[PDB]
Amino acid sequence: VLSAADKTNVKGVFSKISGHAEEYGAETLERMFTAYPQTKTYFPHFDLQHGSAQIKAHGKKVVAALVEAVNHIDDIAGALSKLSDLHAQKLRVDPVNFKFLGHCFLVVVAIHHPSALTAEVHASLDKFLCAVGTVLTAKYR
Amino acid sequence: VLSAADKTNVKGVFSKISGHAEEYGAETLERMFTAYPQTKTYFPHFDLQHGSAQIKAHGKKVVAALVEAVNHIDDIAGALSKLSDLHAQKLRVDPVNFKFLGHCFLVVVAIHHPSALTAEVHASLDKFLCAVGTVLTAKYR
Amino acid sequence: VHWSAEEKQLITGLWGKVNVADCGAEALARLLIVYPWTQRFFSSFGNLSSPTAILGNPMVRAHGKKVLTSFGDAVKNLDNIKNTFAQLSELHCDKLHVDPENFRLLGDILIIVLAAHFAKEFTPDCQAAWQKLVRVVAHALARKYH
Amino acid sequence: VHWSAEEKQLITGLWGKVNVADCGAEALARLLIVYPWTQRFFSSFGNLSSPTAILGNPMVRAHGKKVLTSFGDAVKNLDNIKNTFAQLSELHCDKLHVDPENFRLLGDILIIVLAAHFAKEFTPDCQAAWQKLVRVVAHALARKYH
Ligand code: HEM
Ligand code: HEM
Ligand code: HEM
Ligand code: HEM
Repeated sequence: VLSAADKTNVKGVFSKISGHAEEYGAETLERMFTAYPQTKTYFPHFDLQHGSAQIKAHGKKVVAALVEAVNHIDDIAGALSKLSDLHAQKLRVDPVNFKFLGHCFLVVVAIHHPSALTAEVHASLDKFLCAVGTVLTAKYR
Repeated sequence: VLSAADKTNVKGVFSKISGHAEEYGAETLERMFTAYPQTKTYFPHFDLQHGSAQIKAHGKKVVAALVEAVNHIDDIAGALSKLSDLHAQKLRVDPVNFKFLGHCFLVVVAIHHPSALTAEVHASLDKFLCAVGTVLTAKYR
Repeated sequence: VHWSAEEKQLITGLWGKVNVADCGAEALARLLIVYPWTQRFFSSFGNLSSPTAILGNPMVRAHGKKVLTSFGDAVKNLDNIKNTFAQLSELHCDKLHVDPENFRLLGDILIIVLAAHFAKEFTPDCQAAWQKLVRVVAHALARKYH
Repeated sequence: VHWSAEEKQLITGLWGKVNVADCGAEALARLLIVYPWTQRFFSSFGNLSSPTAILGNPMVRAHGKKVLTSFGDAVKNLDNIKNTFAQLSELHCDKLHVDPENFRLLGDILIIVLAAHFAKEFTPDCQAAWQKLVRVVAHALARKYH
């Protein structure tokens, strides 16, 4: 559901990374494929060589959407209804992989804005991602 | 969130078991302690011998609450706010055990009303329990 | 793992009664229906458009019994599951890349199915025995990832 | 498990830099803060009333480093983790009865902490190496339940 505080913290840490979608998104993706290789299975059609244009383009899109969700952090479902169709009905993404991607994302923020990721935010971000991942597969809820 | 259908199915299968809280609750609990023994850890003060008065009394209370949630299947949170405090803030129940209890519950219904538990309901019931268990630990959401 | 002499008794007896055909179908069906994402690994089965459209699918029903009779080899030598499923873990792990989490999922449904078919003969002790079996099997299938 | 020659390299080098004191504290803290229910196993640490009330708790900080230096024995002989943690698995399993799911949880936080302390020196390859370590350790701790 996300409390007021949780919303505030999420917005905060996103203010610090805004203006880096392209760069960070590409990084979290590459860390995901590198540490959770089986996730590759979902992108046969992707150029997976480090720093590929595809990964960059997609990376940017991914975080662009997470950002979009923050602007409408009050109706994440509505905000991403079109994407839950895609990830649930169409691709049938295993809910387990959403964990891998959120994990890598936190790793990326930790490396570039370690001060921005205080333990309090860390918890708010974690509830945000489980919420997001829920909705994105949630068709089953 | 639970769709209209999900709500309807949940209500349905609960109509068939209503009038058995005492009996079923006691059974799901005993199956839980028997198949997931580590869950015992939460009831040092309980008489765990098969068919104990405690288990019966508690059994009845458990399902009584699930029933209560069905009546307010539109505001499960509100309906169980007092219990999420108890299971989250107080007892600090590991979210993993909620799975064990829901599992045993389905086993109990399967044994007594195998016709009432069609696969369709099975899915509606499953979404109901993950929702309930979420709220009951959800303080973290 | 260690199997108490009754655990074996509990298991092999019930085994003799089990209609792998009905149970196996009932199970794979329910897995697909409750946890939709699993459908992805069975794209080759044609229609899975609706619950009721799944109960009927004969490919589901066929595979269902195939999956269940594998447990027949488990019951075969409850002290040799690892070695008897290595090849089974290999495809599920290196080939399909099924996340171990789903093995757990199916195992759970399987339990519920048995409970509906043997009613009161599926005693708590009996449930526990199969729970154990189901998990020790999934641990044998997983493993291949570690 | 099988460790490539670089995986070892990647691990032992970073190990030499790690301040088990700061990292260990930072980690156990974060676990308690993000996944509240874990607090239950540390009732003996007094106040855990608030996030900030947790960073300070010296018992948290103390145990934090204790937990982290255990990995020191892991890095010790990356081909012997199972045997070196059997006693560790025994209490976490038979005694405390921690659900394996939390081992995974902690391991994940640990990774994030390292990433914040070594910034760009924590390369994707490096992350993967620790991910593996962290998991092979938890599998050694779990195991005792099977
Ligand atoms: C909350 C995290 C996630 C978000 C917000 C997200 C977002 C997106 C977005 C925005 C697209 C749309 C591309 C477009 O239409 O332009 C997309 C496509 C897709 N997503 Fe994700 N995703 C997430 C997690 C996942 C996970 C866990 C996987 C797989 C392991 C996944 C697999 C895919 C795939 C394979 C496509 C393919 C698009 C293509 O063909 O290029 N997503 N995702
Ligand atoms: C959705 C399933 C569950 C429901 C609705 C539920 C409901 C309840 C209810 C209604 C009580 C209140 C007793 C009262 O105040 O009269 C209670 C107490 C408690 N619950 Fe649960 N519970 C569930 C799952 C769990 C799980 C997973 C565990 C443990 C493995 C657990 C452990 C406890 C304990 C230990 C108490 C102790 C009360 C006493 O001292 O007698 N509950 N629960
Ligand atoms: C421990 C439980 C399981 C057992 C005992 C098991 C057993 C089997 C067996 C015996 C086959 C033999 C080869 C064949 O006929 O194709 C098979 C194939 C397969 N299994 Fe499983 N399985 C289990 C769990 C799962 C789960 C959870 C999934 C994932 C949705 C899965 C997906 C498959 C797939 C996709 C095939 C390929 C079938 C085909 O080629 O059409 N299995 N399984
Ligand atoms: C793989 C990660 C973990 C490692 C390496 C580990 C290691 C250790 C070590 C070395 C001790 C030694 C005995 C002592 O000083 O008390 C210990 C105790 C303990 N661990 Fe962990 N642990 C891990 C995960 C967990 C998790 C997830 C929990 C659950 C919240 C947990 C709960 C405890 C508790 C309650 C003690 C007792 C400490 C005391 O007596 O005050 N551990 N652990």
